[PDB]
Amino acid sequence: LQPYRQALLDLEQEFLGDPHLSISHVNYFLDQFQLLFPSVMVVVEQIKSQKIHGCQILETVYKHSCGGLPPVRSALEKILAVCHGVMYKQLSAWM
Amino acid sequence: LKNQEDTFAAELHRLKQQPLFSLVDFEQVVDRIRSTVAEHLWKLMVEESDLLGQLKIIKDFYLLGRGELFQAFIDTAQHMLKT
Amino acid sequence: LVHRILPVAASYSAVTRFIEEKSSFEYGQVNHALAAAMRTLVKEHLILVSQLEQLHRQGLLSLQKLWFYIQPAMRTMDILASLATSVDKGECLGGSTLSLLHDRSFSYTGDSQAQELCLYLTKAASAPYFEVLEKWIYRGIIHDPYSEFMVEEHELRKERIQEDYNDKYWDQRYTIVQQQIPSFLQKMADKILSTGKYLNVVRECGHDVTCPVAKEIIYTLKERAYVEQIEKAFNYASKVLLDFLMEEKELVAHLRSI
Amino acid sequence: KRGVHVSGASPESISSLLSEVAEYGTCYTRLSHFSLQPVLDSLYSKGLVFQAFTSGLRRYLQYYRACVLSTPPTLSLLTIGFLFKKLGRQLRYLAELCGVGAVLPGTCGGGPRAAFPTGVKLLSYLYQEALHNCSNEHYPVLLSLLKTSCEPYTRFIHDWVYSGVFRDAYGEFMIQVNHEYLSFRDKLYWTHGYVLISKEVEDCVPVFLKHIAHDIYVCGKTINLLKLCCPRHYLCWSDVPVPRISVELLTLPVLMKRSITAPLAAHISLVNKADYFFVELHLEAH
Repeated sequence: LQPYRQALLDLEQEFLGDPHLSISHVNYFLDQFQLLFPSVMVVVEQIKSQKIHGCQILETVYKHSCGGLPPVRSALEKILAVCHGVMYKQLSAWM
Repeated sequence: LKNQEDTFAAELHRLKQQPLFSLVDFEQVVDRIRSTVAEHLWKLMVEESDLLGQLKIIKDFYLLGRGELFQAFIDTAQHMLKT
Repeated sequence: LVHRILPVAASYSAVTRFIEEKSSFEYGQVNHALAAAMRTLVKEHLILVSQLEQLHRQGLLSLQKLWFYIQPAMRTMDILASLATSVDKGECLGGSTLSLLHDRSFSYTGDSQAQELCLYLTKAASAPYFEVLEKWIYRGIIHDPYSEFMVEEHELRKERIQEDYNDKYWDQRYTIVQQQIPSFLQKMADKILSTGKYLNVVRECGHDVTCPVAKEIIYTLKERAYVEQIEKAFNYASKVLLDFLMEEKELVAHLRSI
Repeated sequence: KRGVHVSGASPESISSLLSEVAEYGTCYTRLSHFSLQPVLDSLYSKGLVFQAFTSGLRRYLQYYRACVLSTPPTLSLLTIGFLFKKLGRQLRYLAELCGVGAVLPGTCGGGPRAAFPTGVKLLSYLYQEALHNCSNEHYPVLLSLLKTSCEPYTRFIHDWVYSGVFRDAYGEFMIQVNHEYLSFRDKLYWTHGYVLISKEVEDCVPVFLKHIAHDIYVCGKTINLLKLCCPRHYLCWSDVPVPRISVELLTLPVLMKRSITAPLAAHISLVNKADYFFVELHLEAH
């Protein structure tokens, strides 16, 4: 979610630059996240609803890694890299 | 036993750093390491703690491979075991 | 923020007063060295304030920056002010203000920012006492112009002369002091008195009890080389003791003729 | 400070954003007090290891203050908070790690005043928290604190391993020494000895692992014993030549830090061979 933070930041800078900016401009510069955020919502929602346990979250995100939205795919891929971090880590002691 | 612990830690580290999961290189590292350990493990048991002798003793005693000793034991302790 | 910056000034003026009052001859040789190595840190503080003033000249320093700039020296000055207060409070002089410096070094054992300061003060302040101990260990002389050294020499010749009624040399001529023991040499305290008292009964007779070598001694924390030094000198001196009592003032003929 | 209801060009949202930054501020002030309070040279309640902990914490606080300074004076209102979010959550976590920071969260009073562990309890608590929170972004801070905090116990180990000297002030060190040793006899050692392999039942698996818990005691009493008897060729007090004092944020797991403490075994083995009962004292002859 960090790039959303940075996007809003750059918006405030440009609004400091110009004192009369339509809402449509904000709509544009933020319209790329308008699609990514709903996609990630179901990823969290299934975990909450199904009480998904342990590594099964890894599968849960992997099955949505086949999303037909390239930005959503890359975004979720980052998360799976992070969680593969911990899985590899627990495997790094027992093995 | 050999301290390739650090080396495989480095390997697994690079595997962390890779962005997208590659089953092939994961399989490679676990197997190659599983050859430096899971396979080299075999040589360690069979050589460091020789299993040939252990199996020999097992057959010699569990399976009456020591005929003279077991026959003599029967002969000497006949009455005690009989009671 | 001013009030939160001000404790370094309260820990500056009190620090200076200690250095002025306890530089006089009366307080003893080690209390001189403690303030003499403490004034150098005041020089370095002044050096810091010079640089901060230059940055203030260029309009490139603020109060909020000065806060972070002065933090490293605030701790040093706090340690120095507390140590000065304790040394004043206990009326510690000689080795009583060489034990306190050794204990405060243990007090901060993990810090390493105030610790290094405390070891530097102890290394600086132990230079005269270890010189007196080197003199005592390697020759029978105890210069000790002020009453600071743990071993003391009473002029008990006045009563014991012509006949040594009391055997003063072995009994009550060269004796020990209790409160002036450095608290790190306490394990060797008796051996030291023995070490030099043994020397004296040959150095008094004209025959010269010289050491093979007068190893210079200095304080060190975590290292007990002085401990082995004291044993080394004790061993050799105690060996030359038979190289006197059987050579000059020969005992064997004296016993035969008894 | 807040503006409620009527305010000068400050709709409520501005106050709320200021309120999160305020949460960070309160955590800074409380944590700064907690660490700032120095030993004072008479800190009986806490231990030497707690004093080391506070020193290391202050090191972090100084760095955090430096970043706060490094913030540009001219910066936009939202951008300040967005810039400092990560450090804000990091610091609030660090606060909750200590009882004081956890206490006065804003959701509960200052009444609880949760007891902060001290000594081996503190060291072990830190290490279990390290295992619990190994993988998260916050782990470097814990590693740094632990590295600093362990040093006192390493030096205690050194003093009663390479030497036999017994030294402590508050007796937080597990192995306890008493004056009944000084009577120098056979009894009075049912009274002297050491606290159990675990401090009471609280073992430091981090430092001792339960492995060197007994071995440290054994070598300590051994070196102190033979050394008490007389200077011998192998040791003769400190005459032993130049013994090294020794004693992914971690590519290996955190439990491998035992490797750093491994070299103690060397002196243990040399002690057991050098033996004191058997060859030195001729126990078999007795």
